[PDB]
Amino acid sequence: SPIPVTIREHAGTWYSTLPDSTVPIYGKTPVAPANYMVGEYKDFLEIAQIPTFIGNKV
Amino acid sequence: SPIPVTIREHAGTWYSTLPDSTVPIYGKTPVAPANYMVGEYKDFLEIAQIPTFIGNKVPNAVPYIEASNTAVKTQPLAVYQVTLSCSCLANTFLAALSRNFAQYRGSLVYTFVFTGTAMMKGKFLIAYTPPGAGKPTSRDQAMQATYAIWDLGLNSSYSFTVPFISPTHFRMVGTDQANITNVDGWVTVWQLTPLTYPPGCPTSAKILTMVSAGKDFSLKMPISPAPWSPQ
Amino acid sequence: SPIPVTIREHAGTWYSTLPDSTVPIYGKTPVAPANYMVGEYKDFLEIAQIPTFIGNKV
Amino acid sequence: SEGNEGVIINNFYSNQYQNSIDLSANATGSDPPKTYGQFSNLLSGAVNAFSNMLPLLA
Amino acid sequence: SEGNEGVIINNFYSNQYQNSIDLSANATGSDPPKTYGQFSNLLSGAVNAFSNMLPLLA
Amino acid sequence: GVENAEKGVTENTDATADFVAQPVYLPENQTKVAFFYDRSSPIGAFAVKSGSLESGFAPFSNKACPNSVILTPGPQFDPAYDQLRPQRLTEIWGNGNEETSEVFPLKTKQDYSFCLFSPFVYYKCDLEVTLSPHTSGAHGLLVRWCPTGTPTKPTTQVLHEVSSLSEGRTPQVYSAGPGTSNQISFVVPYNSPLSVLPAVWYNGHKRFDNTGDLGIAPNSDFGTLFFAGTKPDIKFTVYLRYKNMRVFCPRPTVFFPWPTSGDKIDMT
Amino acid sequence: GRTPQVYSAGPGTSNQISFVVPYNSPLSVLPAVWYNGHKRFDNTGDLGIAPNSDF
Amino acid sequence: ENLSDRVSQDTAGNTVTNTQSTVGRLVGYGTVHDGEHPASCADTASEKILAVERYYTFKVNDWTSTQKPFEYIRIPLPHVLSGEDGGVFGATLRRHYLVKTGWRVQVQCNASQFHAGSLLVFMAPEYPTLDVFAMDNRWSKDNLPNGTRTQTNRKGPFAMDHQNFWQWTLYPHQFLNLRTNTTVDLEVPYVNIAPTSSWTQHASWTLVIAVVAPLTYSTGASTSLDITASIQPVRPVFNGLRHEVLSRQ
Repeated sequence: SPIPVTIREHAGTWYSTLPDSTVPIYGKTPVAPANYMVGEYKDFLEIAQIPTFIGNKV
Repeated sequence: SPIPVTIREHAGTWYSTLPDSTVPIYGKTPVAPANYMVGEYKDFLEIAQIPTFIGNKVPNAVPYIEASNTAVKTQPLAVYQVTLSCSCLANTFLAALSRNFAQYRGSLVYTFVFTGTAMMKGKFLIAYTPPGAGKPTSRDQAMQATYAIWDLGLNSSYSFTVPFISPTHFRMVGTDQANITNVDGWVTVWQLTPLTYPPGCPTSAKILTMVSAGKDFSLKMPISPAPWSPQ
Repeated sequence: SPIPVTIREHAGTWYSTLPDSTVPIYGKTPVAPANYMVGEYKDFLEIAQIPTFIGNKV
Repeated sequence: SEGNEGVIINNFYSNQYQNSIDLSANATGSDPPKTYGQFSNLLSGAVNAFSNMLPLLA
Repeated sequence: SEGNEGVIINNFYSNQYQNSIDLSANATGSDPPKTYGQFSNLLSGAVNAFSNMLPLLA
Repeated sequence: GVENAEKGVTENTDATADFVAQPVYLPENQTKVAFFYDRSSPIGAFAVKSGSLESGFAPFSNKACPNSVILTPGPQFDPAYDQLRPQRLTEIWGNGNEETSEVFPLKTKQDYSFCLFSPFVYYKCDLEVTLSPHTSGAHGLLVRWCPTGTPTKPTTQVLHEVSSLSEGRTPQVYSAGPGTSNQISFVVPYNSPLSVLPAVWYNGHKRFDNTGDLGIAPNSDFGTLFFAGTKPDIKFTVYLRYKNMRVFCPRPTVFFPWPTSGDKIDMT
Repeated sequence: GRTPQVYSAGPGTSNQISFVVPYNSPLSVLPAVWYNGHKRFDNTGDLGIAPNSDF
Repeated sequence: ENLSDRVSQDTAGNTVTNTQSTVGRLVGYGTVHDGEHPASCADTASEKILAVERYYTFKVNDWTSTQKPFEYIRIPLPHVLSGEDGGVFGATLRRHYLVKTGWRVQVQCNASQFHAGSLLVFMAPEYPTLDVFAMDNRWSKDNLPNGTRTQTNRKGPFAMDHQNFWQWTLYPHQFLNLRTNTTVDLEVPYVNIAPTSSWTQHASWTLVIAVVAPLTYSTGASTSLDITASIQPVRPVFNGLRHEVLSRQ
């Protein structure tokens, strides 16, 4: 009844960009409501559209 | 048919607060029925509401303040900082409970029990001053903030609630260093009218002081205070 | 597609009373019928009820 | 409420094993089951009725 | 949107544990529940009506 | 709000009673008792005696780092008999025993945090235990767990060349290999014959003889743990975690010293 | 204490440690670069960082 | 003088208490002793003895100007009523192994409208009493708040018989405030580590009387205030009948 596993060669590696989460150590923590907040953006493209200054005579 | 697994980098670690269980080694053990039992509670908030004694005149603490036969607008009977760290609250269940959490929110209740003679009479001005301009220095300045007038008569005590006035949703429980002129303001007690009495009666009385949580009060994130020794 | 696992700190321990089974190495072995057998009990309480002798004058 | 456990998976060990078993005793007692299993010695011929009978004394 | 996580499996730890709990505060305040549990000391005989009464002063 | 505290019960308010205000409630669940004690805390450091893996057990302590431990959050040990089986005590012993001595670190073994904050008279729970060797190199540990009130003198070696801890049908746990994580974890049931356990004090004696010594109620622990192992030089920490805690009757907590200093405290 | 403690140490570990912590600032949102205010109402002037704005 | 919804009587057998200044009966834990049999005993209990369910009244001590805050007097139960002053209660108690009971108390103390001061009366399970479970003899501030440690335990932080009196109000209690009342009424249910108690070696409940605001008055006022108490076992249930304890002392 214990389940048999095959350990992959890459056992133990850490991937800086792994598409996954790790162990939570301090659960059930409610946050401070931040619902009055304004000005949020979600995609850089949302603001890449605002013109900024080109430098002349560098 | 054996299943392939990828071992995570954190293999082998122990987390003191893991949201999970371990290996059971002695199953199917029935317990001794404890169904006759009474008095159980399940949330600390359930008892944080019971008032305990504030220590006056530290380190020669007494559970009360003294009213006199003189009203000096310049002289508070008591000045408490509104901090769950006040040495004043150090031994109240509120403070002992609170020291195991990082933040609090909600109402604090200061209860005063008059213990003088039935023949005495008097009026007190109890005020809560939010921070920003320092502590009030006379009843005249306190009277500019949140306050209540407590009249002595048939009913023995007065329950003063300091309203949670704060920029943040929560406030830190304990102080790191000491909190200045800060903290969250002050509760000051003043005489409005002096204690008056007839002939044959003492000229001062003791007022019992207690503190508790209001129905509003909340605590969050359990931690451990710095270890101490009561002696 | 290999499945990611988190190894618990107690990795490798042996528990004398573990509520679980181990690896079977010789399966499909039929036994010798013992169906003629009598006198079986299943709970010690079944026989704890039979009186035995108290020792006097130890 | 509950404690600090927040796993989605069903506990691998069943409860009677993972936890102690809360029992409750009623004030007035409880009757043991009638039998603890089927082990037993039997007394036969205990009584009468039937033999080379009534030649037998009154 | 979401971040960089792309696992098929249901998160093993539940959310209240894997994440912080976003709460929202309403402007006008909220009433504490009436009771925090069932622990309580009780005051009885507080009032009147019934005794060896009305021999009792007016 | 006018009130009468003499009744022994006081009506609870919010800023709403006397002033023009609003209630400011927000939900949280970290104040439930079960959640609060459902985390691990240490009770002390222990040691194994040399070659215990293959011989008779015998009480012994390394630096007031003994051999066996009673599963209880209360004080136990008594540094004066570091070489005797440990016992539950009714006081905590400082680090030194004379003026010039120090209170920390304590010599006895206890859940100082539990001791510092247990506002209840009685409690019931299951115990989760963690053994953590202070080494990142191989470590072999043999553990024997005996339910409270059962035989606790695992002194006779019955099998030639086998630890006397490792005998019988009493639960034994053993971790020892080059690929282990060295730590051991397990949870034990509640075995006191008592319905609920005294959390701080028990105002009664041990015999009906009233051979007067109050404090502790008999068989009010979770049992004893005996250790044997291979690194007699590595010490290990033992941690307790209260699983499904239940408490009855609020009572006072430990006294906190008056700041003969400010009008507030801090940390340490 | 009961403050979260993590420990990895054995001959068969992968040596690394990983975990995620919640958001504990009493603040609603955190200053990302600068916070134009002081630490006390005393204005014992030192702007930049808002108190308890870390993890 | 004392009034109306404050005038109250309590009948126990052939016993009745009256007060003309009550503030109500605080029922601790919000429950009363049900008088139910212990589920751990096969023997049928002797219960409902009328001669036992009444009030036992005796004196505690004298309250004076001298007492300091938090000095107290302890009354261990059931022990205090196990002797001669315990009547048939005591007599029955001494011949049974086990007793399961609740307590209903009234503590009394009068002064005048010209006296000032207040007592704290509380009842506590497993409160640390004298070894021998007897009522304290004199007021003391003994071993507060860190407990009693061993002589040599020079650096020990505290002992398990600690009692932080700043929090004594966590216990079922009521204040005897001279400007307000003359009596205090409390009731507690049965609570213990087991379904019934071997009372012989365990005083599971203690009635405690402590000063919190010291006695004050002007000259000519009464000078020492006696403190008396009425204690009643609430539906005690006895089991394990044998010969007499005897040394009852």
